[PDB]
Amino acid sequence: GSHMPFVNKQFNYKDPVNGVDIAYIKIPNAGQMQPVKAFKIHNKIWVIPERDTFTNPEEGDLNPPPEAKQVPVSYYDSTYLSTDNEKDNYLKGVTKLFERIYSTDLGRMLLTSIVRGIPFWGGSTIDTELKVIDTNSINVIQPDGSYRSEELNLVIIGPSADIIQFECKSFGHEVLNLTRNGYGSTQYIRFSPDFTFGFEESLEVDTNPLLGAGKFATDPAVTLAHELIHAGHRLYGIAINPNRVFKVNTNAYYEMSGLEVSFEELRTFGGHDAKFIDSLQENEFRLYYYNKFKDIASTLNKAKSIVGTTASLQYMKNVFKEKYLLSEDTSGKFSVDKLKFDKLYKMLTEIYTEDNFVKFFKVLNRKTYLNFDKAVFKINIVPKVNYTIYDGFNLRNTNLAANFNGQNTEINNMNFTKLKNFTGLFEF
Amino acid sequence: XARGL
Ligand SMILES: [Zn+2]
Repeated sequence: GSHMPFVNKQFNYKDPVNGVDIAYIKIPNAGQMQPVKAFKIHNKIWVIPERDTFTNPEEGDLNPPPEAKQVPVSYYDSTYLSTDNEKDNYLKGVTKLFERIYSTDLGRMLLTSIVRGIPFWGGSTIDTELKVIDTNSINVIQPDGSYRSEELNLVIIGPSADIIQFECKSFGHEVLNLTRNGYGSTQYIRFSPDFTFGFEESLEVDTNPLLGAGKFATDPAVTLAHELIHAGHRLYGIAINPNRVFKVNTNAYYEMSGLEVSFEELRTFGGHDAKFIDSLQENEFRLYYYNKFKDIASTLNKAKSIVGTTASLQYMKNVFKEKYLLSEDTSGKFSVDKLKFDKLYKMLTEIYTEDNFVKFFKVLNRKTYLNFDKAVFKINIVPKVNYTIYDGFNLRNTNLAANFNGQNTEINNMNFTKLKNFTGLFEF
Repeated sequence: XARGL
C-alpha cells in the first residue's frame, strides 16, 4: 500500500529550515543541547540526521574507548555523520527504507499502527484530569524563534559511539512503565542505513561462532522494520520487561556461556523463535496487558478534565478509543472487548515480526535470532543503481535479481566494504 | 537497542 508514498517530500539536508517540517528542535529533559536540525518525514514521525549524543547522559562522546576495552562485536567511527552530504545521505537512505517498508502490505499495516500509536495522556496527578506526558513531546523552534511543544511517536536518529551496538545499556531508572503499562511512550530509534551485517546462508554455520565470513548481506529495511516492531510494542505499552529472558539451551555455544535472551527479542523475531517464550508465562503477559487496558479504559471514563490545546475532552477521548479498539455502549462508556484485545495483541506481537517481513521483502535473512554475526559492511543504498524501493539489493533486470545475488557479497562486492570480522573473536 | 549477537 505505497500508492501514496510515506514520505511525500523530496528532502535534502541543506534546505532552509522553515520551522515546520525542517526545524531546529530540542528533545525533552535535555535543556543543555544546542538545537538540532531535524526533519519531519511523516505525521508523528521525525528524523534527526545527527549522531546521538543527547538522549542519554552516559555517552555523548563518539571517541573509541581503549582497545583492551572493546568487545569484537563493537565498532567505532567518530567521524561518521559529521559532514553534510553524509547527513544528506542519511536522510535519503532512511526515507527510502521507509518507502520500502511501506510498499509491503505488512509495512503498510505496521506503520499505520505506529502513527495511530499515540502515547496515552497520563501526566496529571489528578485522576479525572487529562494530561499529556511531556516526555512524549519535542520542542520545535518556530520561524519567529519562539518554542512550540509538539507531540510525536517516532524519532529516527543516528548512532552513538558504538555504531553496531547489539544491545542497549542505556535504560534503568527512567520511569517508563510507559512501555510495559499500556501507556506507550515516544520511541527513539538509533539507526544507520549506511551499515549492515554479514551472515551465513546455512543454519549450522550461522549459529556457529567459529564459522564463516558473512557471505550474505542483511537488508537494512529488515533491520529498520525490526526496530519499528520493537517501537510498536513500546508505543502501545505491551512491551515485555528486558529481564524476562530465555537461558539458551537451543544452542551449545550460547549455553556454554550462559547467554540469555529477552522474550521481547524472541517475540520481535517471530518464526520458530517464539515457542521459546513459555505458553504458560505468555498468557500471564496477555492477562496483564489486558488488565492494563482495563485501567486505561477506566481512566478514560472518569476524566472530566483536560489541559487545553484546542482540543475538547471528547475529541482526544475518541483518539485513544481508536488506538486500543474500545467498545462504547449506549451510556457513552468505554470497555475492553476481549476479542478486539486479542486482535490488537496478536497483530503487534505475532503478525508484525522480522520473520514475516522477510517473507514480504523476498530477501535472504538469518533464520533465527539465536545466531552469531560474521561481519559488518559499509553500504550505500541511495543510488538507485545500488538499491531500490521494490527489489532492495537484488535488482530486477540485472544479474542480481535471482538467487539473492544482490545480497551475495562476492558477486555484488562492488556494493560492500567489509569493516570487521567477528568470527573466532567471540568470548569463547 | 535490538539485533543481538
Ligand atoms: Zn531487537
